[PDB]
Amino acid sequence: TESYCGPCPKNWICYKNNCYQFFDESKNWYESQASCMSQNASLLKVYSKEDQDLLKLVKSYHWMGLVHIPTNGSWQWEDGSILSPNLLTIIEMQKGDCALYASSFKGYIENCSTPNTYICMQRTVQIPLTESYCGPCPKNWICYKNNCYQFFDESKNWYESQASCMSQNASLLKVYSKEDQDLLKLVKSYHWMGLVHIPTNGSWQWEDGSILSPNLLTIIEMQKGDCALYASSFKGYIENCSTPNTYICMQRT
Amino acid sequence: EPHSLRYNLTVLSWDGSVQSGFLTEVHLDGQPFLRCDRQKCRAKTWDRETRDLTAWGKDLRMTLAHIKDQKEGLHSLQEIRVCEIHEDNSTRSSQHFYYDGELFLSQNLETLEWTMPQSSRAQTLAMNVRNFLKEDAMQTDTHYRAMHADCLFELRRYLKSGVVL
Ligand SMILES: *[C@@H]1O[C@H](CO)[C@@H](O[C@@H]2O[C@H](CO)[C@@H](O)[C@H](O)[C@H]2NC(C)=O)[C@H](O)[C@H]1NC(C)=O
Ligand SMILES: *[C@@H]1O[C@H](CO)[C@@H](O[C@@H]2O[C@H](CO)[C@@H](O)[C@H](O)[C@H]2NC(C)=O)[C@H](O)[C@H]1NC(C)=O
Ligand SMILES: *[C@@H]1O[C@H](CO)[C@@H](O)[C@H](O)[C@H]1NC(C)=O
Ligand SMILES: *[C@@H]1O[C@H](CO)[C@@H](O)[C@H](O)[C@H]1NC(C)=O
Ligand SMILES: *[C@@H]1O[C@H](CO)[C@@H](O)[C@H](O)[C@H]1NC(C)=O
Ligand SMILES: *[C@@H]1O[C@H](CO)[C@@H](O)[C@H](O)[C@H]1NC(C)=O
Repeated sequence: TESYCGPCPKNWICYKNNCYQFFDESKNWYESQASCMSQNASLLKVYSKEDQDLLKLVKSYHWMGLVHIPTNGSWQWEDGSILSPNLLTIIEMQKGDCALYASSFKGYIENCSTPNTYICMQRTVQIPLTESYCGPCPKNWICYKNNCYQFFDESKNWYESQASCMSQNASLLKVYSKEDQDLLKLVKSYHWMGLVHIPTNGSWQWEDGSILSPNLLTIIEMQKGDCALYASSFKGYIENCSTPNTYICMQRT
Repeated sequence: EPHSLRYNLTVLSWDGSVQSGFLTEVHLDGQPFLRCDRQKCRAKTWDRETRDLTAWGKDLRMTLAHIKDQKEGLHSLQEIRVCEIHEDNSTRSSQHFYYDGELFLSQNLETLEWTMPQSSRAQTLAMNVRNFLKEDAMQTDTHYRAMHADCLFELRRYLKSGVVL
């Protein structure tokens, strides 16, 4: 394909004609909606599992654009749009008229005045053409700061996951920069990446030869083996290469 | 007749090396209900329960990896999650951790308070796990209120869909 992901604000995640940004400052719902509005956008609208499957991989709980009407007793989006079925599971956590998004397309009912982190989302068409385009990526891949990512839920061993990424002219995840790949902070669970142990030298190196830079990953022993799973807060859990796990591909440099 | 729902996720490690598989034992109103592993759930189609329990099992594997024990050989971390619905519409719920079969850490999910054990040997296990859950896993109260809500949501789903008949 080699498509430029369409008009988005600078350093936003662009996926399938939709821009996204995750705000780690915890604000209440009203403050959070204002914050998205002040950036010419609004809170997360969830309209399709297919076009927004990036949201399957998100860690933790975040304010969403969904609101409850006392009179109706129905749930609607900030702009008045109806909540379609076959999208969200609304769960009764707290008494309140707002909802937190969480992965597996869940929505927890929360008190609107409780501080939480939040997700802004704006469509590519509603951002003007004089703005940031994310660098060349394949059609249906997540573009963030010109690097391209896709998350594969069909679980395979390390070697098969390499071949899988190879078949799409890509390689397994390579962490090279906490700044440029800070998106990886919000990934949930663990996933195969391209980091391999050389047993003789006792060293760690990437698929393409590159040696692991210092102060980039924390490596923990879990299962004895010569391969590493990525997990959140830049961790690298040592796992047996033959153990089937999920994986992350990325377009190479 | 309080209706109850109880999950029992178990992970194992040999000589520090945490095994890839894990077994889940679910009890519904006291009676056995589901016996899962990573691959599938069997009733003693369950695709939602497989997806949910596997994600939990992965997280518990990482937890055990942060419990660096001197004792060699077999070690087991088990996390229990239980909730109830009484006749008067009030709820009970809790999260419990067993290491080698011995209870070392509990949380009342109604109040989000932790119960620490008596011996300082057991307190060492507890503060290891709590350090992991707070710093590495990065779990706020929200996580635990969601955990509470998830257990009650499933119990009400299993009652409403007619799985006690
Ligand atoms: C109660 O629910 C109705 C729908 O049953 C809501 O109607 C929506 O109104 C907004 C106004 O901006 C429109 O954008 C939507 O198109 C309407 N919904 C539908 C499905 O057409 C109504 O907003 C709710 N009541 C109040 C007082 O807000
Ligand atoms: C969690 O489930 C495991 C099995 O899935 C239980 O382990 C069994 O415990 C009994 C004794 O209570 C033994 O007779 C069995 O041989 C054990 N089986 C295995 C595979 O270890 C365990 O009791 C459950 N944990 C809790 C806290 O109830
Ligand atoms: C802001 O949002 C509006 C639609 O709500 C859109 O027309 C406009 O192009 C956006 N950007 C700017 C810079 O106004
Ligand atoms: C949310 O909390 C506030 C106090 O912090 C309370 O006044 C309000 O009624 C709560 N909302 C509910 C119960 O819907
Ligand atoms: C360590 O050994 C491996 C395997 O022979 C070799 O490829 C590598 O260049 C060696 N030296 C390093 C990583 O400094
Ligand atoms: C009992 O509680 C549930 C959920 O907390 C609620 O749906 C139901 O309306 C309550 N029953 C009565 C009689 O109020």
